[PDB]
Formats: sequence, C-alpha cells, structure tokens
Amino acid sequence: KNNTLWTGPKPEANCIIEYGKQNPDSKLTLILVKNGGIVNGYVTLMGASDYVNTLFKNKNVSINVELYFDATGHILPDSSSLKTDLELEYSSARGFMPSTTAYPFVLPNAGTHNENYIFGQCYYKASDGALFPLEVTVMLNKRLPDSRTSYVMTFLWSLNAGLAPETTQATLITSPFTFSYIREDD
Amino acid sequence: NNTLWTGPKPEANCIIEYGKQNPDSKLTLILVKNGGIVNGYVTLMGASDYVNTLFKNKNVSINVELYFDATGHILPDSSSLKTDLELEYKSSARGFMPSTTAYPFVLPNAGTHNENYIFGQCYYKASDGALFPLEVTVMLNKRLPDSRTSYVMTFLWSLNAGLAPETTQATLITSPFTFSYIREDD
Amino acid sequence: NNTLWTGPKPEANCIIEYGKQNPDSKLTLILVKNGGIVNGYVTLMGASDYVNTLFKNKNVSINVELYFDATGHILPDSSSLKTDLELEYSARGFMPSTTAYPFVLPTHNENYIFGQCYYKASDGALFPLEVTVMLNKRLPDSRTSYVMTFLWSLNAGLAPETTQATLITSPFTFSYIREDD
Repeated sequence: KNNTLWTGPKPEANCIIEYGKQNPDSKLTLILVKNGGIVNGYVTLMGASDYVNTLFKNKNVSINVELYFDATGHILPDSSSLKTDLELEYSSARGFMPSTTAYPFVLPNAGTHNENYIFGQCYYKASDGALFPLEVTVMLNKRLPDSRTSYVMTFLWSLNAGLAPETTQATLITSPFTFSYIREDD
Repeated sequence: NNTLWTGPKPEANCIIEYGKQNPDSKLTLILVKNGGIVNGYVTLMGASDYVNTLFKNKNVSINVELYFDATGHILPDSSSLKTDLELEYKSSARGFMPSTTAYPFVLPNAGTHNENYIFGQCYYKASDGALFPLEVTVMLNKRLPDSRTSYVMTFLWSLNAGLAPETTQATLITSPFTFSYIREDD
Repeated sequence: NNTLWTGPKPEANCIIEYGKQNPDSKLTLILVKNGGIVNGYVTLMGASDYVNTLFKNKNVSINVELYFDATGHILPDSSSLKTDLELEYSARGFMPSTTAYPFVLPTHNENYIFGQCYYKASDGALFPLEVTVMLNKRLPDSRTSYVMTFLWSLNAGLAPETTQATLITSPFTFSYIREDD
C-alpha cells in the first residue's frame, strides 16, 4: 500500500564502506515502513569485499553509512554510501523521510543538537560463535554535506572490544537493528 | 487516525520537579496502532535549570506518570503531562490504551508484578560526547491512583554511573525509546 | 487480519521442560504484518514448579521452537507451542522470508536476530536476558516450511532467586522480513 520503501530483502552489493573505492563492497538491507506518523526501520549490513570482511580482525572499528536524499526522498547516489535508490514495494517518497521539524537542520557548527540522534545496539556473531555488541548511532538530518541535499540519515556501527572477533577473513554481518522516527509529511 | 501524540516538537508540557507548578520539560510521546498492538516512541527534553542539572549527579531517576480516563484522555491534574494527546487525523482514544486484560490492575500489595512492566534502555549523550545508558522502566496499568482513572502508563529513566555525566548545566535529552504493548479494544 | 497471535493472556500453551507431556508455561506471541515486515512481541510466563525454579541457578537457558507448515500454521507435535496461533480476522504472509532467511545445509549467520530483555527477581534486582531468535536456516523435516526459535539466556554472577517465583520474561520486540501473502 505504498507503505514500504526499501532495498529489497536480499540485495546485491549496493553500498560502499571503503573510502576511495569505486564499486560496492557491501550489501545494505534497509527497510522503511510508514506507520501512522512514524517510520519503522530495519537495517543490516553484510560485507562483500576482503577489506570489509577483515575489519573485525581489529578490536576497535567503526563502520559508517551515509544516506543523502533529495526533496522527493530519492537517494543522491554519488554522495551517498548507497549507490542504488530505494524502491517502493507498491513517485515521491518524501513521506518516508525524517521530519525536519522533529529532527531539524541546524546552523552548521553552532552549539549542539543531540535531538537529532538515535542510539542503540546490535551484534556481530563471530566465526567461533562469540557474540560482540555493536553500538549504533543514527543521525537524522541536522547537517548537510552540500546544497543539493534535503534529508540526511547516517548509520554508525562501532565495536570496541578487549578482543577482535576474528583472526581471519569472515563474512561481516551486523545483526538486524530496528528503530523508529518521526516522519515528514507525505 | 492511527496516531495519538503530543506532536513532533512540543513546547514544555510536562512536570518533572516535585512541587513545581508549570512544565519544566518537553515530553514527546507518540502512540501508533499497529494491529493488536501499539508501537510507542518517547523522549524527554529538559526545559528548566533543575532538570538540566540533574546529570551533575551520578545517580538519577526521572519519573513521568500518565493517567487516562475511560476514553483514553489524559487527566492533567494528576498526570506529569499537562496537555492532552491529540490524534493526527482530526472521539475515543480508548483503542490506544494498554489492555487491562494483558496488563491488569491489581491489589496495592508489594510485589514484582512483572506482567505490568516493560524494561529497556536508551541513552544520554553528555557534553563531552560520552554516551551514558539510561535504564528505562515502563509500567502499564497495575495500580489505580484514584477513582477517576481508567488506564496508567508511567516511565522511569534511571542513570546509575560511576561518574556523573556533567559538571555543568546541559540540556537534558533522553534518546528515543521505543516499545510495544498490547492495546485495548477500540 | 494484520495480527497473528496467541491472544493477550493465553492459558498454558507451551512446553519448556523437554519430555513433559503438557504445557508448563504461557507463551504470548504476537506477530503484526506491517508493510514488508512483521513486528513481533514475545513474553514467556512459567506455569509449573520446574519452570518457576529455573532462576534459582546463575546459568539458565530457556528454549522455544516453533515449526510452521506451508500455510503458516504451527506443527504442534514438534513445536514447543501446542496450540496454533489465530488471526484477529493462510498465515503464510506472517512467516519469515526464505529469501531473507533461507534454509541451508551446513557459516551462515544472516538468519539471527539478537537482543535483550529482562527478568525482575523477587528482591527487585533486574537481570538482563540475552535473546537469540533464529529464522528458518535448519530444516528438521519435510512437514516443515518455516522455523522460528527463541532462546533466552541468563549468565549471572548471582541467581535472581533462592525460591520458587513466577518466571516472566519482560516483553521482547523484534522485526523480520516477511514472506509473500
């Protein structure tokens, strides 16, 4: 009913984690479901390169995904980590965007606006079965990368362990992280 | 229509400080009907020097109490929240209330009464950028405060840290907490 | 209609103690169809001395396995839940996607949701319970078309309880990609 905006359930490599790299090195599953005045979100990232799939050979690691949308809620693929636009399940996608009233854009470097953040946790299950917490930070709007952009949504997964989940290459998977935010008018 | 809320960016509407006379904080609360459950979203922002200095202590508790009449309208005299919720689609808000079958009222006896509680976690980001977990307790119904009340929803954010997050005044903001509960019939 | 569930306050309908003949617990499971996903809500309540004494130990693992047929109905012989879910109205559309979460023959960890809920002990102490949800992945038989398993784990320095007390897992919410209607 128009109510789902997503990457599909099992997307091909569509996302770039590694700075400078020219083609997707990861698979971002992102699902945004419109429900009343909020969006319910579901996001998981799967590695698809040796670089991404060896990140957890280190104890401290940060993975950033930046999504920038235009005025009609379509991805700007050049600047975004995600290189393919989201699609509706069943035209404008403005109504899935984060509210600029609840999560306003602010003056670039003036004060602090922690009103624009969602924090949470998901996990990485290592090849030996050990489960490591990943701290999740979602930033909504707040700040523009350029003057072409109308909406912002960034994800940061952060691991800080006494130990490195891995000593070898292993398929990176962030366990599903769910979240909700106040959506813009349709 | 299927959303009952305070709006996305409410003016000070909630009293934290005991004895205080007018709102000292901004409560954002959004309740969305989703089949037989409600999906909830809640965050609290400080709007007074008292609230905005609580995090100078390492152990803090913040209580918000909401009491609703038989048609799911706030009772402002007894509730922490002094302005009623409104529907996005401008009748009864009964269908948004926590089920008295799932979350019963019981005799005022000491006890854990676990069935009436939802536990979870949200966060406070301090001025220095440090992230503090806040333990969240949601109580549904369980204890009637008087003969005027038909539904109860209370929130507690607890901080118990080894170090206080702040040494100075800073805008208190609870990162968004989401939860779901079984709702009453419309 | 858009809700598939046990109901809000079910009678004993679930078996936790392996080999036991009848329900020893009350599983509340609520699955709401929301666009391309299901939003789930699950809590377990003990209803036997065995279940209600588990938390006298520091290490506790509670497992529930749900096996569904092709039209999304519980297989009670093999499932921990002995009564089928009901619509508030085929429930295939409520089932976990075999595209997102495929069955496989034996590393494959995309089939897991991890999280936390809690147990409040009689003395008021709050204990976190580590939650693992597994979707499909392992096919036990030919009668089964979808799998949904829950594991609640406590590993504590100390035991929530010295005596019998009603086991209640605080509500755990989760979301997964659903199969086509």
